[PDB]
Amino acid sequence: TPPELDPNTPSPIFGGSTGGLLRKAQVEEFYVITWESPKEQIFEMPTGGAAIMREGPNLLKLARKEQCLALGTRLRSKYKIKYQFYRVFPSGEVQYLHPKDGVYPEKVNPGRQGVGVNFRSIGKNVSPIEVKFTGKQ
Amino acid sequence: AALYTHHQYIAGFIMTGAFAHGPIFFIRDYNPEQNADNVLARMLEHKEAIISHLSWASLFLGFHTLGLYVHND
Amino acid sequence: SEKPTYQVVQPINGDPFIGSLETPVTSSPLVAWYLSNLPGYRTAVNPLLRGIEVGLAHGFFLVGPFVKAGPLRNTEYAGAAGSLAAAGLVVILSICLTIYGISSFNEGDPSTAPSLTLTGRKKQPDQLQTADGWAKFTGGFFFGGISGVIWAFFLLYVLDLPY
Amino acid sequence: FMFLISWRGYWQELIETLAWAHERTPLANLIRWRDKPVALSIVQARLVGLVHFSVGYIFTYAAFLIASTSGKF
Amino acid sequence: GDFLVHHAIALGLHTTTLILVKGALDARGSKLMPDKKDFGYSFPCDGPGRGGTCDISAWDDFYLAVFWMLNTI
Amino acid sequence: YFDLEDIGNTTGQWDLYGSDAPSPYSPLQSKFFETFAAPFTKRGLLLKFLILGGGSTLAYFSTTASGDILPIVKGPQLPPKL
Amino acid sequence: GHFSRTIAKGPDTTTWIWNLHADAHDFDSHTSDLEEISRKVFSAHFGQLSIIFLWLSGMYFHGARFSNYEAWLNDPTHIRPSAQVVWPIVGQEILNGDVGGGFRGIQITSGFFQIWRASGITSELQLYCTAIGALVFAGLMLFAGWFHYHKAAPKLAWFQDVESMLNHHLAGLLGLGSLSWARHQVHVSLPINQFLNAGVDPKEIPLPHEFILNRDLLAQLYPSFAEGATPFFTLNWSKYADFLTFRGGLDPLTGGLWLTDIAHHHLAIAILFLIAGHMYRTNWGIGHGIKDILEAHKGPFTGQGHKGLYEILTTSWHAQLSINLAMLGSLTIVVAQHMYSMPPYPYLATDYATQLSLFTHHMWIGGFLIVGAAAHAAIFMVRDYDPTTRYNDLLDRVLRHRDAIISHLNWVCIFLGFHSFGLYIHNDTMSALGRPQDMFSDTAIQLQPVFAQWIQNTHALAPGTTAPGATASTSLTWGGGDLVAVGNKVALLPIPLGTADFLVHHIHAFTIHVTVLILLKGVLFARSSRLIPDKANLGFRFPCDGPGRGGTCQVSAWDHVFLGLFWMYNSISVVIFHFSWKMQSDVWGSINDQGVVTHITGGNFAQSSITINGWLRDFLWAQASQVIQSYGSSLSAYGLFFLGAHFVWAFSLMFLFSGRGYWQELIESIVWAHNKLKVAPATQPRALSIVQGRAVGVTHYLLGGIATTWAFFLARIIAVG
Amino acid sequence: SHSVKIYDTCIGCTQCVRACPTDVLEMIPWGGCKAKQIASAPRTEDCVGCKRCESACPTDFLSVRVYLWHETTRSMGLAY
Ligand code: CLA
Ligand code: CLA
Ligand code: CLA
Ligand code: CLA
Ligand SMILES: CCCCCCCCCCCCCCCC(=O)OC[C@H](COP(=O)(O)OC[C@@H](O)CO)OC(=O)CCCCCCCCCCCCCCC
Ligand SMILES: CC1=C(C/C=C(\C)CCC[C@H](C)CCC[C@H](C)CCCC(C)C)C(=O)c2ccccc2C1=O
Ligand SMILES: CC1=C(C/C=C(\C)CCC[C@H](C)CCC[C@H](C)CCCC(C)C)C(=O)c2ccccc2C1=O
Repeated sequence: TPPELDPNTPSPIFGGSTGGLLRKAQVEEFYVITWESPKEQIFEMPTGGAAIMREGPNLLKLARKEQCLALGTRLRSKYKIKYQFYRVFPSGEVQYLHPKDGVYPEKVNPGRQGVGVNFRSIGKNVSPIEVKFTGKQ
Repeated sequence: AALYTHHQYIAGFIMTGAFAHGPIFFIRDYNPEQNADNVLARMLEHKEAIISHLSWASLFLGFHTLGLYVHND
Repeated sequence: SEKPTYQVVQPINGDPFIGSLETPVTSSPLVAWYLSNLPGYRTAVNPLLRGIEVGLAHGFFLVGPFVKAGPLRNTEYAGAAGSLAAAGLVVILSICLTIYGISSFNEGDPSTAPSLTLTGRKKQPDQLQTADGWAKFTGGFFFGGISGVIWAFFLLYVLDLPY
Repeated sequence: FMFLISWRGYWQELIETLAWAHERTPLANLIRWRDKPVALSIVQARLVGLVHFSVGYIFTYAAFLIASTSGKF
Repeated sequence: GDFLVHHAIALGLHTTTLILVKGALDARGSKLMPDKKDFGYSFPCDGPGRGGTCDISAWDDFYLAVFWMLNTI
Repeated sequence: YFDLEDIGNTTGQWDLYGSDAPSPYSPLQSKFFETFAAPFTKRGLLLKFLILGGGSTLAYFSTTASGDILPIVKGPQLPPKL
Repeated sequence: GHFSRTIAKGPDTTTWIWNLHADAHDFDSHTSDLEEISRKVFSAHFGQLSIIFLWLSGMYFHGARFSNYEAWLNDPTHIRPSAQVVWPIVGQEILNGDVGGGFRGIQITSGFFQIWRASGITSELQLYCTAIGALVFAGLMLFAGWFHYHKAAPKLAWFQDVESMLNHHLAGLLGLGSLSWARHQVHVSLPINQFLNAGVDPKEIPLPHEFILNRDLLAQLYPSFAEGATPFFTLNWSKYADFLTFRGGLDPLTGGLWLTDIAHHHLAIAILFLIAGHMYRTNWGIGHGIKDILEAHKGPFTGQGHKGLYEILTTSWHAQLSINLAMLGSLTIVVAQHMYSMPPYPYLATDYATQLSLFTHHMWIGGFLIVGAAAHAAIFMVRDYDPTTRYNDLLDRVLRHRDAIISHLNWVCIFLGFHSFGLYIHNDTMSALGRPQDMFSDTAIQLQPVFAQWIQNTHALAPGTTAPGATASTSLTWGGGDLVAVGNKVALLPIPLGTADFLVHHIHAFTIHVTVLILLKGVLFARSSRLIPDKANLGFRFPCDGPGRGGTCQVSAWDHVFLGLFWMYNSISVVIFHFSWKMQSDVWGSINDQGVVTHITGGNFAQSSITINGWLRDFLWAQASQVIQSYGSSLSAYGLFFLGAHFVWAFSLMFLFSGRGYWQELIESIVWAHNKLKVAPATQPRALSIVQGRAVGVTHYLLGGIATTWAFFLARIIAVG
Repeated sequence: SHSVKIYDTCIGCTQCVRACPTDVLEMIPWGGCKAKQIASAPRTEDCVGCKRCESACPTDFLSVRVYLWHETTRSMGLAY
């Protein structure tokens, strides 16, 4: 799948809060989320309250990644809305995470790679052993 | 008075340490296979017996010692 | 952004996704003008000069409390020599300043301070930070503090107002 | 008792507000921490609380054991 | 008077031993957490799943016994 | 509305709050301070001077007439059993 | 779970049983139908009123048959008020003690005896009737709830008409209620009590109804009643001033407020609530739309404001419950501090045992209700807050700068804590090192509360100057040189304020601010937080969200009420302590023939309450001697409950310092022993839930702690007063 | 960061994924069960370690196990 990319989009109406980005964004990382609304609706917005959704591309910048998903998972419910978020970084860069595969993680997809799958089954783990590793490899 | 009270608290904490390095032995250094069906490995296979009777003995002592006291008051 | 806003609480510098807001306390010309001035602020000025202002002011301020509420309030012998105490504090306070300055190195990638004003002018750097800059500033504080201390004692060790 | 009754999630959320504060306070912005301010861990608090509990336990009785006995002899 | 207190102490011993051996015999795991062996002597917990798993490590069982030890002494 | 990957700074609270002031300077009296505050500007050297300045505390306590270090005199209590 | 079908379903674990009671009254979790809920709670209030009505019936009944009220009436100064008697079983009869009047019973502190004398009640016959009348009402109230849930339940539209409800409640209940009681006073209370103060004896008093029928008996005293036409219709009103006055102060013979004033009070209160009753809009035109007026207020700072409030407070019970609990609790507190300073009952102030227990009881009830406001406010945020349908904007912003409010309130508590408790640690250290000059004391560096001392000063010089009609002061704590002494006891006296009084007030400032902090933090961050962006989806009452993020224990709004619950205890617990010592040390005592007054502890408050050691010795250790030496006497029960509370208290620490993971594993070993002997219950035993263990913990902590002082205080004042 | 593992005792009910708020897990084609899916833990870097996934697992004891390891800003759940 090819990541779509985000360039410029308008931000939803809100007026400000004290739960926004703070320094971490400047020096480590900050996460942005994009979704399209068929109507200028009203959504809760985590770390604050009441913001108008807007109609169009809709671009929002948040922190922790998790804040974006919470909004996104609420965005998929209530309103039938598709969404995507990325990790901006401080020096440009384009890291796109979620959906990623382009199909939701909960929905099985054809070529993902297992990563950290144990075909032993739990309870068959060993006991140390002063060697490196913990046995739940 | 000081010396007795001193050593009893020292003896106290030490006992909790002997009972603390016990579990650590089981988790970090215990080899179940090398200790197959020996006196040590037999403690884990009837552990519910030792614990329950300690519960009973504790519940017994508490129910009456406290009972006899409150009664007297 | 003036002046039919008819409301106060403009989102911080127009950004409503950065935490903080604009309030008279945050941004009032009187406050802003006030904040812009002072040794801590006033970037583009020698750090040593700024420390002196700050250092000198604090040292002078510290004497009053120590002398008045000291263990010898209350004594000719400790008539104000306790100011010595105020001085000791600035000796200690200069250590804390010095050790903190070691969190900034001499490489030093000078300045962790922002590189732009609001209005996003995009111009200039600060320099208070960095090893050389911070050290000068402490030295100023030490100098400023010890002095402020002596002077305040001076007037008191004469006084007449108010006895 | 504070570290034993009150638990972490309350304190962590409290510190997060204090982290915001320090950042938005003039004349204090110039100074920054080198270590991220976080609430004590779940196990750490149980320890720290137990240490307080044990120290006060000993010191109180120590103060009483000596004085009450020393006073009368 | 010496009768009741000796039973109180006997109560203190049994209960403290109950807490300590239970932490030892269940250090490698129980039915609420069969793979406790894989987490070490000291870990915060295993989460609120399966009803809740607060103070389930062998370390915490020690930490609970220290209270009872202080009471006994 | 205004996010620009080009400048990551304005995007964040990178900007110095208007409290910054990069204006002129202060009177020439500085020429004096710069001369006499120099030895304390070195850092590390100052760290030491202040710590060894703790030699003052030793001097101040070795010689101190009015701190309670004397009974002044009394006849001590025996006292519970002598 | 009876309330819900799936909930009722079946029991598989013991957790089902605990859940069943935990969500018994959680009406909004059983249905989403607002009308069904409202119908439920409305009937529930009836069932409540029945219980308190039955409660009243037993108080009047016991006063009639099991009390020495008549005996106390003739000799109120040294007869001990006692209701309820104990059957002579397994050695119980020792709790029946000498209370005077040739009667054996437990001395009481409810204060009903003082209430009954004020009402002009004279015989058990009268108490007997009032008990029955209460039972008759209890039968009604219970029946009324059954009728309004199964026969004729009101529409949701009925409950929503708040305007009509407001007009009535502060006029139909308050106004006429005050007016009706105002009538009983001048017709029954005032005439009969006037006799009682003349030492006429109750049986020699004519019956109340004889005062009403013929004016003759009521007119010889208070001769304004003589005119049949009455000067009321003449609208001069100056003539009436004999039975009602603005005298204030305190009657030097009965030690209570002049009923001569309380009647006038209610007369004013009544119509003041009758006029204010004519405010909101209904059907016949004249009135206000509270919806309209609320909308009008807006501001440069608030933008739209209050718009939408009317919608919120007409569709959400928890919103209304929080507001009501916040002030009903606050009202109970100001009641405690108005009844001590202005004794409204005959021979009330003289009865020290009743006053301590009255003030202390109202402080806890007031304290608890306020904490409950925090809960339902947080419940509203989790369950009823919807910006899409019911935006307010006031609520917004608050949520917008919530990290600000908490951070500041966090600082104030640290400032207060240092500048309160620290001063004591200072004094404790300076006194131990042998330097009292250094301490914060009246004898050394003093911190005089000149502001409070100034307000009191203007209250003293108020009658005549800024209060012409007032002959005497409001309360004698603002008197100046006055002193009321009923019996050989001191009813009241000007209360001084020193440096010792400066410290303790600052401790109350503290404890209240911290309690506010914990509770307010839980309400604002009930839905979202930087730590937990979706806390609202976890609900209001959940244990946590795992050990992740370093640990997220007690992030729920429920747990914030849990933590703030101990602090409300810590708070009041020191208010009542302030009350107890200050009153005993500088107010309560015996007055001699010469006029010399000796207080119970002898003015040791000023220089010994500035030290921590001073409270632990001169207050606790000293004033305990009563409770710990009450064995073999009538106050035997207090000694036991003192020990009994210390236990349920230390019993709470078992639940508070531990977690359920240990207990469940312990049960496993115990279930094994059962399965060996065929004695394993089909309903599998489970440990308490993470949240329940906290609920169990705090209840026992509050019970053992509160109960423990209860026995403290009640043993102290009875043996001494 | 935190260490998460999946076990073949899984039955592919996908509840561990829906529970995660940081998107640490995902479903994978497999031949081991009737669902023919299996959980995967590719993005452990974003794992906070809250064990929401474990409280959704229906397998007799967890098929997904979270082992709290080294702490990072992401794992610490910090927004500052
Ligand atoms: C927090 C409560 C508290 C307070 C108010 C005090 C106060 C005092 N202590 Mg104590 N002490 C305390 C707790 C406290 N102590 C505790 C808990 C202990 C246990 C160890 C002690 C042990 C102790 C000892 C052994 C001694 C004292 C002594 C003193 C006196 C002199 C100390 C001093 O250096 O002046 C203070 C120095 C300062 C630099 C004060 C600066 C603070 C200023 C006022 C802040 C102003 C804020 C301002 C509004 C900022 C914004 C302004 C804006 C407009 C710009 C002073 C009355 C001494 C004494 O009294 O001897 C007889 C003494 O020997 N204390
Ligand atoms: C006259 C007899 C009578 C009968 C046969 C019923 C029967 C019923 N009621 Mg009704 N009810 C009655 C009187 C009666 N009620 C009265 C007088 C009131 C006014 C308070 C109510 C108010 C009421 C409400 C609001 C509801 C019902 C409901 C019900 C149905 C379910 C029962 C239930 O709630 O669960 C439990 C049964 C109990 C008896 C619970 C105990 C509650 C009592 C009052 C406790 C007494 C207080 C106690 C003394 C407190 C001190 C305790 C102390 C010892 C510690 C059932 C058909 C429910 C329903 O319709 O289902 C959806 C329902 O919502 N009732
Ligand atoms: C205005 C009065 C009022 C009303 C009408 C309600 C109503 C409600 N509350 Mg609330 N509450 C109040 C005041 C009030 N509360 C105050 C003042 C506080 C602060 C302490 C609280 C704290 C609170 C919490 C934390 C919760 C509620 C909850 C609820 C809801 C259902 C819970 C339930 O069924 O009870 C269940 C009853 C029990 C479990 C009985 C417990 C045993 C008691 C506490 C022991 C009392 C000891 C006794 C007095 C002395 C010892 C006697 C013994 C030795 C024999 C229900 C809407 C729950 C909710 O989720 O809201 C929807 C919830 O969790 N309340
Ligand atoms: C005073 C407080 C207190 C009390 C009474 C207990 C009591 C007990 N603890 Mg505990 N504990 C406490 C504090 C306390 N603990 C604290 C502060 C901690 C540190 C967190 C612990 C940590 C701890 C651990 C780790 C363990 C215990 C265990 C036990 C049980 C030991 C069995 C026994 O000896 O007697 C039996 C019971 C009693 C003596 C008390 C029962 C209470 C009365 C007697 C019951 C009668 C009820 C009566 C009818 C009143 C009815 C009320 C009415 C409303 C219905 C016993 C229940 C152990 C256990 O569970 O063994 C099975 C155990 O594992 N405790
Ligand atoms: C030295 C002794 C002199 C005393 C002065 C200092 C002591 C008093 C403290 C000053 C506080 C300023 C109040 C301004 C009066 C005031 O509150 O103005 C209220 C102001 C008015 O807003 P609006 O005009 O919009 O109001 C109408 C509409 O908004 C509502 O429909 O609203 C705000 O200020 C919003 C920001 C809240 C401000 C938060 C500050 C809260 C202070 C907290 C301390 C409470 C102390 C209570 C003690 C009993
Ligand atoms: C107060 C509190 C905090 C906040 C505690 C913090 C932030 C600890 C910081 C303490 C400050 C730094 C002062 C402590 C000074 C000590 C005397 C340390 C001395 C230095 C060495 C001896 C280590 C928690 O994080 C917590 C977590 C879980 C359960 C309960 C609690 C809890 O009660
Ligand atoms: C002791 C304790 C338990 C165990 C305590 C329990 C399970 C209390 C419930 C036991 C009751 C008393 C047993 C019920 C017995 C039935 C009522 C049957 C009785 C039959 C006759 C005697 C009437 C926890 O589960 C727990 C959980 C979280 C934090 C702390 C703790 C905690 O401290």
